[PDB]
Amino acid sequence: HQMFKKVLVANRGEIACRVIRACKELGIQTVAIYNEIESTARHVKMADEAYMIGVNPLDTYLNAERIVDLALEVGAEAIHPGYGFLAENEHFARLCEEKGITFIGPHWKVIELMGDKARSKEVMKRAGVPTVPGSDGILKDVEEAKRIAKEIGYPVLLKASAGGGGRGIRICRNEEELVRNYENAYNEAVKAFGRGDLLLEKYIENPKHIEFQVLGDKYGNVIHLGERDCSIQRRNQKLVEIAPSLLLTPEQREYYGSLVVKAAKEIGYYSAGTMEFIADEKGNLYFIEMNTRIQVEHPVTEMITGVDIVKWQIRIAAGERLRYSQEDIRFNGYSIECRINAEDPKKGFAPSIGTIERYYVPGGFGIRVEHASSKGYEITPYYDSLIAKLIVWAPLWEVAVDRMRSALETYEISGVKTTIPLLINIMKDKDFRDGKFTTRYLEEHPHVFDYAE
Amino acid sequence: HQMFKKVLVANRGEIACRVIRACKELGIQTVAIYNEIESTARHVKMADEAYMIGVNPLDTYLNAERIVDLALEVGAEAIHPGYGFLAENEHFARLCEEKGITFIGPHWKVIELMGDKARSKEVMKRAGVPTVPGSDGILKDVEEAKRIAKEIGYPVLLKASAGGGGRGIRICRNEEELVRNYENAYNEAVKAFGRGDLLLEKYIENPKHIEFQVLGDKYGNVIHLGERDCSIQRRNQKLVEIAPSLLLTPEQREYYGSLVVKAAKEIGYYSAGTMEFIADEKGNLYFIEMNTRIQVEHPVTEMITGVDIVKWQIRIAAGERLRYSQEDIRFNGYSIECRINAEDPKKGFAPSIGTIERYYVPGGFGIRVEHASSKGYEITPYYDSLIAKLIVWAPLWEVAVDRMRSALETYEISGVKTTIPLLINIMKDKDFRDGKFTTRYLEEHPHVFDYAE
Ligand SMILES: Nc1ncnc2c1ncn2[C@@H]1O[C@H](COP(=O)(O)OP(=O)(O)O)[C@@H](O)[C@H]1O
Ligand SMILES: Nc1ncnc2c1ncn2[C@@H]1O[C@H](COP(=O)(O)OP(=O)(O)O)[C@@H](O)[C@H]1O
Ligand SMILES: Nc1ncnc2c1ncn2[C@@H]1O[C@H](COP(=O)(O)OP(=O)(O)O)[C@@H](O)[C@H]1O
Ligand SMILES: Nc1ncnc2c1ncn2[C@@H]1O[C@H](COP(=O)(O)OP(=O)(O)O)[C@@H](O)[C@H]1O
Ligand SMILES: [Mg+2]
Ligand SMILES: [Mg+2]
Repeated sequence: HQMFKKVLVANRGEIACRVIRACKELGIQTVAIYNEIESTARHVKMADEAYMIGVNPLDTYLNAERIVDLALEVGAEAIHPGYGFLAENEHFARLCEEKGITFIGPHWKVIELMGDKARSKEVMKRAGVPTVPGSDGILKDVEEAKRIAKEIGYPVLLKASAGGGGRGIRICRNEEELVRNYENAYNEAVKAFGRGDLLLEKYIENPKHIEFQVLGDKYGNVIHLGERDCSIQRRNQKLVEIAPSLLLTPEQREYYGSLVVKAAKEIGYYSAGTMEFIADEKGNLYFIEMNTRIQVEHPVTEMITGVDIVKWQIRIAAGERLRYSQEDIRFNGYSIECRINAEDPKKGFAPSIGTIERYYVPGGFGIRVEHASSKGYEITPYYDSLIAKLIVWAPLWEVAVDRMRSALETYEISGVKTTIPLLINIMKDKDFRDGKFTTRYLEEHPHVFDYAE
Repeated sequence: HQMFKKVLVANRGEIACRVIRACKELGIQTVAIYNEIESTARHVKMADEAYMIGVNPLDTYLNAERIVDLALEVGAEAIHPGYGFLAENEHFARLCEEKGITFIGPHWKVIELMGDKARSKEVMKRAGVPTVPGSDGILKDVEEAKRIAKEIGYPVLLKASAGGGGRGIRICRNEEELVRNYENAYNEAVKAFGRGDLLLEKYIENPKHIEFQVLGDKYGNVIHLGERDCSIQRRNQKLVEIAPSLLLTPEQREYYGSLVVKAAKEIGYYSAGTMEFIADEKGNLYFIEMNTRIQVEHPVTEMITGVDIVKWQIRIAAGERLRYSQEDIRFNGYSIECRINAEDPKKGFAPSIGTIERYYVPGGFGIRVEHASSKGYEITPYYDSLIAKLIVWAPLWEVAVDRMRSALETYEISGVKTTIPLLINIMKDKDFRDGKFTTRYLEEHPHVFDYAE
């Protein structure tokens, strides 16, 4: 029914701007938060009011009690967490509810439930979703790992159960690599995610990363919005994403999409979320993780379905019914998203600290840009290296590639190194154009790293 | 029918970038031209090669012999003229033909035929198109004007028959005004178009400006892409354009659209062109002029139909067949374009000459930006004041207005005065939101000029 009067965006950069835009289109006043080093940030200038908080640049966005209190002081009725920072923090979501503030996301018990990677696999198994073979929970000790490895069969995978962003993932091809990499990844988790909890699963060979988008309202209406292929990756982090995948047929799209919809109804999911799968070389999908939040790559799904995911998050959070049924969801054409990161591909994607000098954003038919940058934007060590997301749409796959290549060739950024020259070479690459890429794509195509300056 | 290997773009600014992008997506090499004062122009950076020519800033783009000669010297097979400059210059289009260069546009004989408004009305009249009552042809002298005025009935409008861009037009509400305005519109047209000849037509009070987009191939297959409402104007030049119009029902859309197709086929039109109509209070359309070229506002039509008009221009000029029938052309949703000009609306829209300092381009779902600017872009007195075209799309009219208001509120440009604050107020105005605008809109809503600076 009634829309929020005021929403506080507990995030920064391009996802803050994305949420602020959806709010402005809905007529909601907005509140930004920022650290002193970002007094000139774009999200600060776009919001109707903005507040400088935190004792360091991360504490600005990670201090739940302070952010909830600021919400109350200024009269914000809801909080959008974006992605990262506190978006999948169940204590933050629960604190909002206790205080009368609507968290724009799923219910906090669902966040808690799906926040442990092992537990969410067990939940999805019981709901009928095929999952990657592995441990059924945390690993007690490395003896337990030595056993189960033998059970699943090498090569296996060690994964931080409280992990994210690609951190805490080490492959193990024998029990000698296992024990070493066990200490290697364990210490790495106590210090990185707060919990040393490691799980184990089968390493699937030459895999593709396939993920389904769900969207549900507070009245049990859940739909899926098709899938994305996010296989091109560095440090187990996505670089290029496409929708729909090229792998799946329309009939498999609807089948797997019905399974995730069924499972999301079972756990009582509403708002936006995504179920991530690994596709084996035979093309069978196994569930690995759920993100109970918007994802970076949500725009490619919006471009082929016509559905504004972030704006539906906010409407849903205010109690609006989801005005679609599944039969209404069509998958028109193809969309590609490239992450423009401030890092240097030829030096192992080392971050590129500095200041943007020249900056020209392309535009045109079928081009969308998600960004928060201008000349003078400083790349700092504190935050994700993402500068912009370039997104294109076309009716045919090959036109979408050509459109993306031509958009990247016109995207001028100087003062820091970026991924743009690498991405241009990927668009020119025969295999990519033919649809042949796994998660090992960069490893198997070293010539995409050959470019000038 | 092979595609061109190389195209020369005989233009600048946003339209040269728009054409260059279409060429890159098609795999065509591009050639830019520029004046020494614009050596940092974006169209020069985007092209594969660029040539500094001309003895002053306009001669760069208006010297037909030098441009055609350059195209021959570098092996360009085709020239795209954009809009303005030589795009409706029959001599340029015919010089291209004599030299074996393909002009991307309609045949030079149709350009010459429709280059005089009086003759164009007579041609449309004989083809079945309703026209504005007035003189049958050009006026021989003022003394003839007085006679035909009394016949048609005041109020009447004098117009330069060799006219474009809004110059040479005068409302006359009595014989005293007619005699004054004749000499003034005559002298203005001589200085402005080389030819002082005037026509007279009935002044339609409170009109809307409704225009139909046509697209034809060289094999006689002509379609229409519906209409646009371009009523919001200053100095008789468009500022805000929407598609479709809100005025016409789907049945009038196809009726008036069938008439323009029929007339286009009769004169053997191909490539892109536009037929402009005035609509009276009772909802009836009268033809006033044809533009035998792409127009500034073509993107709103691309957003509701999905047809890439510039890319089709280029394919048509190469001899491809048009891959559409009239039945394929759907009109999905609503699109609005706002011209972001470097001018001060509070001072009569006088051009604002200076250098862009702060510059941030908005992006998002349903937003397209056509622009050639960056920090340091210099607005010179020699060229049009257009900085950027902001285009939005939505399924419903009200969401399109909200989306445009929100995009405009986040478009940061400092260093020069622009139309952005005025445009924001139009989007907030109740009359505009309800569809109630005529070409008198800006004179009748002084409140849209109220804003802080
Ligand atoms: N079982 C697996 N087999 C092969 N590759 C995997 C497997 N599990 C994860 N990966 C790779 O690790 C990348 C990210 O793993 P994820 O489990 O999604 O960890 P994060 O929580 O850091 O996203 C995946 O995109 C995929 O490329
Ligand atoms: N569980 C998490 N806790 C904290 N930050 C996270 C978590 N998961 C992801 N992030 C951060 O969220 C941001 C984006 O996630 P990324 O993996 O880059 O794209 P996706 O939206 O596809 O997961 C990155 O900065 C990543 O490190
Ligand atoms: N007969 C008319 N009655 C009322 N307004 C007119 C009439 N003819 C032209 N106009 C107005 O003047 C504008 C300029 O008309 P046009 O003939 O299209 O001149 P230009 O060639 O400079 O476009 C039109 O958009 C419309 O606003
Ligand atoms: N017949 C013409 N001859 C020369 N320049 C023209 C002519 N018609 C329009 N122009 C110029 O072309 C450019 C854009 O045309 P405008 O009238 O601004 O939008 P549209 O494409 O709707 O005409 C402006 O600089 C205008 O002055
Ligand atoms: Mg993941
Ligand atoms: Mg006109």
